[PDB]
Amino acid sequence: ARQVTIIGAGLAGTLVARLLARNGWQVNLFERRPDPRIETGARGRSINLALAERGAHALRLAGLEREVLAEAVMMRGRMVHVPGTPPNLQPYGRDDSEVIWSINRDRLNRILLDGAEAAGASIHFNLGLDSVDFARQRLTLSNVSGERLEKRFHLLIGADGCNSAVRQAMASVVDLGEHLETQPHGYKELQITPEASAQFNLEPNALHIWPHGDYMCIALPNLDRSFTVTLFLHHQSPAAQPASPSFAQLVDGHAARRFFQRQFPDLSPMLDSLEQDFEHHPTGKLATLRLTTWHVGGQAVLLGDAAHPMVPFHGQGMNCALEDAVALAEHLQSAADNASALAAFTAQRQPDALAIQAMALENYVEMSSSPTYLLERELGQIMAQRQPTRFIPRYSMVTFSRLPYAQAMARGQIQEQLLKFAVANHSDLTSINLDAVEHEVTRCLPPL
Ligand SMILES: Cc1cc2nc3c(=O)[nH]c(=O)nc-3n(C[C@H](O)[C@H](O)[C@H](O)COP(=O)(O)OP(=O)(O)OC[C@H]3O[C@@H](n4cnc5c(N)ncnc54)[C@H](O)[C@@H]3O)c2cc1C
Ligand SMILES: Cc1ccc([C@@H](C)Oc2cc3onc(CCC(=O)O)c3cc2Cl)nn1
Repeated sequence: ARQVTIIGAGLAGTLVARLLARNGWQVNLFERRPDPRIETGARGRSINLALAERGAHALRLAGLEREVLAEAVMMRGRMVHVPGTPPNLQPYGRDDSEVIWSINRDRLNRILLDGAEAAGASIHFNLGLDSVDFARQRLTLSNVSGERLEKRFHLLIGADGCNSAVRQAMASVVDLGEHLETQPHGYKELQITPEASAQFNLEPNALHIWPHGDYMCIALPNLDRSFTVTLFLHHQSPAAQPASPSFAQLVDGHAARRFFQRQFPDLSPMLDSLEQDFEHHPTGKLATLRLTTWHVGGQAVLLGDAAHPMVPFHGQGMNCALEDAVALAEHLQSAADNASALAAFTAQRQPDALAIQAMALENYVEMSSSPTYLLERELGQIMAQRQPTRFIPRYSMVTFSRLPYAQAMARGQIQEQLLKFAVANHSDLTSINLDAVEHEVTRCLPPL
């Protein structure tokens, strides 16, 4: 039996552990955190994620989708909140087949952990990877107390997140050609209780957005009608706009309250613990990190956030990480050797990870920001109606299809250009020749 050591019992790590273990691999998974399945008296906060077709299909292949979806809230559309007007619901797709799912992170990780162990993987918690000796094929782990433990490894999988220790170790033996692109927005998690969401009639079966240009809030629902709210706001005010809102200007919870009362007036009343949440939850950082290579020969490979940290604005980090786990397990299972598997996995996945990193950066303006855009969208709907197998909105290709991200982006670019061009020098839909635009759709977009 082939042997593998996985670092990080997160989403990609636990999924790949299950897929490999059920194929008879000897799997050892090391996780720095404690086992979340060991119930304690601690009050841990609820992070929600938007699971879409790529992640759901990865779970489906692993036989875990039904279990995960049983604990997920259906989000049928995007509810845009602009003060003064009732919330506007933009359905995400054609029917209830085209939805996204709000899942609690902890519930998903419990299901994945159980799944990896049921398949035969051994999971070792409270052990963080500190260093790797590639030459000797040994690694060093430590607990929170700092006691070190050395292990031999045959194949190392870095599923250890955005700040991957495996990536750091690899960067000492190979040039990973890393390029870090900082992101000016920090984030803060806030909570809406079930009583508050019910009192203010906040729709449970939707993803909620409070656009505000350079900053915004999003809220995802929980099974108990509570919502996790994420505030995205610049860490610092830029030199050109020193008065522009930023986390630096929000000195405490009281300042956060005044900011929400002025900028998000219909949201502030739903945030009962705003002051406490603001002061006790730390401000998180966002980034895009791109690598030229994801592996060291046949010895080690990265996947998920360890390979390609991305900005959160497309809700695709988990979806991409789970899609990577399937691809990795498939390549490892069938290749001539690990070196061939890792090179083929990297060659397949890197262009797609680059595409979603670019599309996620682009999606910020689509959420938080129009006269020319409405005519483009109006023309886009007719083209999608006339040609639904050809003209598929980019959000739908990324969210509801398994088309390689690079292809979703390429078709998205053709569509965006087509619309931008077609509307240029036209006041309305009457002056636009619909059959001419449709001919360009048939000429440039093959049916899928
Ligand atoms: C609050 C929040 C909300 C998000 N919402 C969405 C969403 O709506 N949709 C979406 O698709 N994505 C979302 N994402 C992104 C998504 O969570 C990640 O892209 C995804 O978890 C990446 O999976 P992963 O397995 O690569 O890493 P992770 O799931 O982060 O797992 C990494 C694991 O490695 C462990 N680890 C780290 N360092 C070490 C070490 N040295 N030794 C041992 N173990 C280690 C960690 O403790 C963790 O268990 C969100 C992210 C956050 C933080
Ligand atoms: C660090 C951290 C915080 C919180 C998040 C998640 C909750 O943020 C998002 C999830 C999401 O799912 N789908 C979308 C796009 C929805 C749309 O265009 O209508 C989306 C956007 C964001 Cl910011 N991710 N990481």
